[PDB]
Amino acid sequence: MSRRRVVITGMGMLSPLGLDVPSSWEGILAGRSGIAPIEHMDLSAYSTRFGGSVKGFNVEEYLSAKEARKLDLFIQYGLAASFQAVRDSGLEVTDANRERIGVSMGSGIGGLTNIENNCRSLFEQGPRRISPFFVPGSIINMVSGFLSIHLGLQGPNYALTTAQTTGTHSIGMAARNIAYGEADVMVAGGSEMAACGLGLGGFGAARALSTRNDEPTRASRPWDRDRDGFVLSDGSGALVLEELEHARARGARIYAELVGFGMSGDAFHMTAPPEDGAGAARCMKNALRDAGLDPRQVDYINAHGTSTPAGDIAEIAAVKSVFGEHAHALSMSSTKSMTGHLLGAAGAVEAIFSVLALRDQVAPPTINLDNPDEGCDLDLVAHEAKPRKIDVALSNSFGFGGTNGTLVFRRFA
Amino acid sequence: SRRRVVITGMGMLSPLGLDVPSSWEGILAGRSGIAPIEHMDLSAYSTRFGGSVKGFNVEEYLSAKEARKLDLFIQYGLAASFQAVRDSGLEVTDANRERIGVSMGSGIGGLTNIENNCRSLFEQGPRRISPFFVPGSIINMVSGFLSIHLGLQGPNYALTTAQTTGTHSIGMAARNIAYGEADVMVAGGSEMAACGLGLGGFGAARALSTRNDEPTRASRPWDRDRDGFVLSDGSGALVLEELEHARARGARIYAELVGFGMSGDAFHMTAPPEDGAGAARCMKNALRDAGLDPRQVDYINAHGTSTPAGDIAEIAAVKSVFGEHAHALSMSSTKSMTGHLLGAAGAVEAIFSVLALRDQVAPPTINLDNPDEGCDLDLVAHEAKPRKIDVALSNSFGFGGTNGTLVFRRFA
Ligand SMILES: COc1ccc(C(=O)O)cc1NC(C)=O
Ligand SMILES: COc1ccc(C(=O)O)cc1NC(C)=O
Repeated sequence: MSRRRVVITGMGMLSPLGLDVPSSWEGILAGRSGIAPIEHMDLSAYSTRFGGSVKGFNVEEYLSAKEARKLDLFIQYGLAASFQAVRDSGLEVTDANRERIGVSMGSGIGGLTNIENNCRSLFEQGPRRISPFFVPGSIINMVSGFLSIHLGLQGPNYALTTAQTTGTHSIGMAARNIAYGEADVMVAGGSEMAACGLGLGGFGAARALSTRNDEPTRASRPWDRDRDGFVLSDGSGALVLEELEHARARGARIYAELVGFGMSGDAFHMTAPPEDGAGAARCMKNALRDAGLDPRQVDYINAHGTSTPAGDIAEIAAVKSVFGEHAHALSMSSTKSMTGHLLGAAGAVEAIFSVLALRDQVAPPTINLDNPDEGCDLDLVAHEAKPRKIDVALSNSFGFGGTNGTLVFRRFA
Repeated sequence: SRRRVVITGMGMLSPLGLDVPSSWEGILAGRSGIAPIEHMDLSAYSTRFGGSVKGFNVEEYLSAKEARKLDLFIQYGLAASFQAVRDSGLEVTDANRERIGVSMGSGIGGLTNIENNCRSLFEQGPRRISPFFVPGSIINMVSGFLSIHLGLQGPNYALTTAQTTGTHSIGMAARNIAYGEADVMVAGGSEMAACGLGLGGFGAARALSTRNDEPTRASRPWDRDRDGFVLSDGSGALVLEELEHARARGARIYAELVGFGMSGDAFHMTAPPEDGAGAARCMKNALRDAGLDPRQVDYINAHGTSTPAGDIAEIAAVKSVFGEHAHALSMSSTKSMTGHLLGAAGAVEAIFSVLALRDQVAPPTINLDNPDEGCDLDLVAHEAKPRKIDVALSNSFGFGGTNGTLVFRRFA
């Protein structure tokens, strides 16, 4: 069948700013920080002792305590966001459509907490103390697996793992499944909970994390002169993607249309982008061509914008290269300024922020942008939300391995 | 409407060999790759054997320094990928590098590296975690390192669908090409889950054969004495290529990838429905995708893991999809010889399905001494069977009820 149009009919989230989308979005537009000293473990030996935790999450709003005890937090978070998105869509799963509804919920590293805890059991006690649920409760594809089991989804069932690009790729490839007729509805996005010893210690050993322990809410400062690495955050984003005529037929509320998806590889370096952002540029131009757009139609870019020295300026270079003089008319912000870096879920929550930027015609701020670095001379929406016309919003993710993804969303009549 | 996709190169590490021809020579000889695990102390574990990759030399592929940055599963995935590209004869240029991508996945990923780094963390604190822990353990680093090494700028991703990973990776890469998003993709999977956590975790679930006294007899798909799967290591990669692109450069074509199916069971986390309803839907989706009648299938490479419920559910599914024809096709499980490579099982079994087409021979199901009740199909017991094969199907099923089927055809 011919390439079908794809719209967003349902969204769900857990973030450091809230336990759902409206709470998170209120935080985003008020310039609130989700970052705080981490409370759930003793980090005295760590060079980074803060991050974006999901605060007051109650898994018993979604699942029995008995089922939840078997699941890594990243699965709990992905199911919470997925259940919220499906309820938000209004979609009724039936025998007539269950084969046409799939799931692609990814993660950058999955059940690292559970693996850490089972490793402790293995090393201190022995293999007879490993949980029987260790494998199905830890491996990445089990957000998609448990969601299909709980809702009866018999469509394509899979998981992407493209590091910090996961959520963006998960949504774009799910959109491709619908576009090509493999599904009519997909639940897509990502979830992450890497806030354990191995996560904080592992990113710390790479010197990838901000060490601004004295001022955690000021640590995430994309494009600021004094940025010193990303802020590790937890949570999940899920969207219901639906073929347009399917959405119209059932009277679905449509938030936006997903018109463009771009992928590329930097083919440069395992953990750094090229300074010129050539890979980001190729990815954005792929996405824009896919969407059949004039680059001047882009009003808002939700940047990857992780608050790394090399990453932030490569993304400015890429936006300058793709958009030329128009780079000075669009608004570009990093919501990671507020949320920190949700890794495999970053692209999922940022896709939702991009859709809400279209719904509410507002560019979220880049908070903490006190001293824009050399060359950082675009409208980066410093400090405060900017009400403006937004017809087309782009969301960028880049990942270790030089894997790049871009989603293009537009207002739907 | 869509472009045709062919296989122009293959690469493999398995418990039967360090490349495709050595592995395939074992497959057709009925050789087992299973033995007691040597690389760790398994005294406290209920399973002490599995399929190790024997004699792998990463320095054929990477510098020692680069290899020290990567988990074994990434090393294995890169080995198979570099073999597959070399086997294809593909030349990457400035003219085509944005049209060549990679989808290499893993089921469990960097469990060995996570174990080693956790040992350091618990014994000495976080100052002893490797700087390369994150980039050297994450599942997308096969695709990432491969794209950096060869200058591939096309679609760069990784799938992770547990034991379905290799099958899904290959199919979704085939879709990328079919629909014009790439002209060449390197696809498949890798796995090295023989650490404490892999044998311990699958063992805690009572998923593994505990036949420690006879490791080469443990993997016995459809046999009445089967008692769970055998955990194996390795990798498979295929070069998938748009047909016009392959012809233009005079590529050697092994087979055409004509059909890909996916389905969810939506049933249970670790058990299929008894009637294999999800496997049936998946195989039908694959045959509808290919425009084939079930009667055109000659060979099925089963998922066939040697579990009680899983092996029977796959027989039920084949009987439902193929009706009378179920008794005319040949179906075997190469896991009888290789064990279960988890995320790489679908990748190596795709390659074995492609070679069944090249060589007109159904690989055996070894150890099938006493077929269980209802296991009355042609399961190619004990010995390789020369036979006509125009169409071969390869099934994978995974935790979460995630299913994949690939359909390959002789290319004329
Ligand atoms: C390819 O490079 C990267 C990809 C992703 C991230 C991230 O934190 O999301 C960071 C990097 N690297 C730098 C130095 O920013
Ligand atoms: C949906 O259930 C499964 C999926 C995959 C496997 C496997 O070993 O690859 C095993 C099972 N389950 C049983 C008991 O065979």
